[PDB]
Order: sequence, then C-alpha cells, then structure tokens
Amino acid sequence: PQTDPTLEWFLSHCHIHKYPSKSTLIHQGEKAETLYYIVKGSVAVLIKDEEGKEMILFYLNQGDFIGELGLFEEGQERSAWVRAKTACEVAEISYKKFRQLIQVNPDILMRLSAQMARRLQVTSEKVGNLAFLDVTGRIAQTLLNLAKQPDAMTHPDGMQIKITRQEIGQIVGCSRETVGRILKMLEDQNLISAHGKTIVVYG
Amino acid sequence: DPTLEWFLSHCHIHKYPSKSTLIHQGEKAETLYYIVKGSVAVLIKDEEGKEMILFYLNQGDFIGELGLFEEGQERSAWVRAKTACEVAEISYKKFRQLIQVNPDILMRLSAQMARRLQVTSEKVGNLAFLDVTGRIAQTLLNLAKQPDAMTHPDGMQIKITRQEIGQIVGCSRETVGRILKMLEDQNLISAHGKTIVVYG
Ligand SMILES: Nc1ncnc2c1ncn2[C@@H]1O[C@@H]2COP(=O)(O)O[C@H]2[C@H]1O
Ligand SMILES: Nc1ncnc2c1ncn2[C@@H]1O[C@@H]2COP(=O)(O)O[C@H]2[C@H]1O
Ligand SMILES: Nc1ncnc2c1ncn2[C@@H]1O[C@@H]2COP(=O)(O)O[C@H]2[C@H]1O
Repeated sequence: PQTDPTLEWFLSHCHIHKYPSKSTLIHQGEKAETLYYIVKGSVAVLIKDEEGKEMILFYLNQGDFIGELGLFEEGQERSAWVRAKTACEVAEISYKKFRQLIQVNPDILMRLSAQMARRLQVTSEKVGNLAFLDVTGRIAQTLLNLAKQPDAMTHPDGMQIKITRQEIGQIVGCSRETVGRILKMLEDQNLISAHGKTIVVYG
Repeated sequence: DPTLEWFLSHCHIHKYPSKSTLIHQGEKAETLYYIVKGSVAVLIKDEEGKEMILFYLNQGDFIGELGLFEEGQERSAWVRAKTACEVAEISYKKFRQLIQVNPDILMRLSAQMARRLQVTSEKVGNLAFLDVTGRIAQTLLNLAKQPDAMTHPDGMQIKITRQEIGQIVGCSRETVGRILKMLEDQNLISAHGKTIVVYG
C-alpha cells in the first residue's frame, strides 16, 4: 500500500462503505451517478451473455477507482457488474461532487485517467487473446499472467498460483469441464502441475 | 470550439494518404495525435500478421493517448489511415503543460477513453461468447442495423468486403468466404457479391 495528501483530500469528500466478500457493489444497467475508490480489498469486474454466462474483465484492487465510465456524460448506465472478491472498504462520491474536486485540483483526474488508459491497454490485449488464441492457449496464457502476479508463491519446479476451474473458465470463456480437460492436457505435456485448486506453472 | 482551436494551435498538423501507417505498435510513445480530418483503423495482429481491428476513429478523435500517463511505454497497436487524413500532433510534455492551463482538454480526452473502454469491453464479451460463425453473423446483423444499411425487399442490404469482415472478427478472408456460403446455404443471407442481403 501507499497514500498521499492528494488522495486523503479526495477521500475526505467520500463516504466509506463495507462490502463482504461476494457482495455486488455495482449492477450492470444501473444509472451511473457515483464514482468509487477501493480503500481496501479486491473486486472482479464482469459481464454476462443472454444465457447468464459470466466473463471476468478485470480484477481491481486497493487504490483502484471503480464506476468511472459514466463520469463524462450524464444518463449512462453501469457497463458491467462489480463484485467483491474479498471483504472490501470502498469510498464513494457523486459524479457532481467529483467534478467540483477536479476543478480544485486536476491531478485527481490525472490519476483516474492513468487507470483508464491502463485498463484500455489490458482490455485490448484481452481482445487479441480471445481473437487469436484457442481455448488452450488462452488458458496457457492466463496461467502465465497469474504466475507473474504479486500473489505468486515460489516453488522448486517453478512458480505457483491458486485458482479454480470455474475462475479460469470465466476468464477465458469456457466451461469448468473444458478447463479440467485442458489442465490435464497441459499437465501431460509437462507444463504444469495441478494439486486440487493449486497450480504449479513450470518456468 | 475555443478549447479545440487553442489546443490545435500548439500542435503541428500533417497530411497522411489513405493506407499509410500513423502509429506502429511497439514504438516509444511520446506524442499525442488528434484527427482533424479523415478516419483511421486501430489494429492488432497475431504472430503471423493476421489482423484484427479494435476500433475506427474519426475526426475529433484523439489517438496515441495510451502512453500519456507513464513514461517509457510503447504504442499498444498499429493505427492506419482508412481515408486521407489530416492529423494534429503534439508531444506528451507539451500536452501536460496544456492540461495545467486548462484541464477541460484532459476531460475531453478522458471522455473518449471511457467510451473506448465501454465499447472494447462489449467486444471482449462477443469474442468470449460467440464462435467465428457467431461473430460473423453478429457483425452482419450489426451492420444491417447501421444508419447506412440500405432497404432491400428481403431484409437489409450492406456493403462490406470479405477482408473487412475478417478484420472485424479476427479471421482470414478465406474463412469469411466459407462461412458466408454456409450462411447463404442456411437461407440467412444472400451474398450477391455487389452486396450482402441480411434477410428479415
Ligand atoms: N474493461 C474494463 N477494465 C476495467 N474496469 C472495467 C472494464 N469495464 C468496466 N469496468 C469497471 O466496471 C465498472 C462498472 O460501471 P461503470 O461503467 O460506471 O465503470 C466501470 C469500470 O469501473
Ligand atoms: N463461451 C463460454 N462457454 C461456457 N462457459 C462460458 C463461456 N464464456 C464464459 N463462460 C462462463 O465461464 C464459467 C466458468 O465455469 P462454469 O462452467 O461453472 O460456468 C462458466 C460460464 O458462466
Ligand atoms: N481498444 C482501443 N480502442 C480505441 N483506440 C485504441 C484501442 N487500443 C488502442 N487504441 C489506440 O491505438 C493507439 C496506438 O498507440 P497508443 O498506445 O499510444 O494509443 C492508442 C490508442 O489511441
């Protein structure tokens, strides 16, 4: 973690709310009139198809803004669901009040925009993965990213992560069954080791 | 627009012919662009150079903005002129000084980023939830819903090459041809050649 006076100034204008793990902070389709900032915890951003299947777009963490995409034009709806992945503490402020703060000190918009730019780079890559990789390479690539997250744990034969079939499937666009068939196949290829819901990525 | 014209007076403007590349993926990102006239395609490529289009940008669109907020970044995509273009250009350093003078110029840029993230997220959803055949069907349906789709007795009529479809959905013009034929055999469309009729 890390803070500064510009962020504490901003936080003093917000209200703080707690969200237990698995609770939904933002429902797709709601009117977007408020901005969030994660003081503690992590959330998943996700979207759905007509049949209720879920895709994860991003994981956001402490220091991440959320609900920013409606800020620049009135009348918009929330573009995705946002669900607490762990217990969360989340600052919230109306768009109107945030715009007044932007007038006082534009650096607070700089910080928000830097996160938007980063999310657009990552989401564009995600488009390239989904377009150009098959499920297997999507899965292989997903495991590689995690293997280089700050959450990784050292290990003798490589780098180690934990994740469920279901979460993998939600990331890549497939069933937990396809994930299992593919994990097994990667294991037979001596690329990974799986131990329940814990995965050693070799290399 | 005063802000626009103030901003433009700090840029150098240059003309680019159709099909020229304004931005190459991997280059160091140190400058911001703004489209004064024309349209461009933003694209990505697989390892074999098969193309996917991420977005079409037009007059009034910023480009090359994604490196602005941290130094040392590379261009995340290629940007190619789709028509002849006139494009304002300015260094990130000079743009940051303008942001200090008047933050509204950052508001405008951020509004376009937010819109691009909403649209690109919808595209992630389509790619995750639809196969190549469903992506092509959905593309034709969406095109048939645009203001420029023409009325046809059997449905709507659109104009778009196999290559453009392939660029939209992430496949070769060959894969596009086979699926269009399949969709035609399924009595869903007619690919007259001079036109696609989307029935219904
Ligand atoms: N592609 C994405 N990357 C990161 N965060 C996203 C993405 N799409 C949506 N979100 C977040 O999901 C939020 C839900 O509603 P908003 O659209 O107001 O603001 C959104 C963003 O904070
Ligand atoms: N194309 C897809 N096919 C199947 N499941 C998908 C797809 N895209 C996203 N998902 C979601 O990914 C989830 C992961 O595991 P489940 O099989 O429990 O349920 C899955 C779906 O809701
Ligand atoms: N998903 C996207 N939607 C719209 N424009 C994009 C997208 N990804 C990249 N771009 C544009 O492509 C540009 C090329 O280099 P930059 O990364 O500096 O800035 C980029 C954006 O202007």
